[PDB]
Amino acid sequence: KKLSIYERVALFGVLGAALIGAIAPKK
Repeated sequence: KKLSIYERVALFGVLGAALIGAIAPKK
C-alpha cells in the first residue's frame, strides 16, 4: 500500500518549481 508517501512528498514539495516557475513571485 502507498499514497500519502507519494502525495505529500511527490506533490507537496515537487510543485515548488511548477507554481513558482510560472507566476514568478520573486524569480
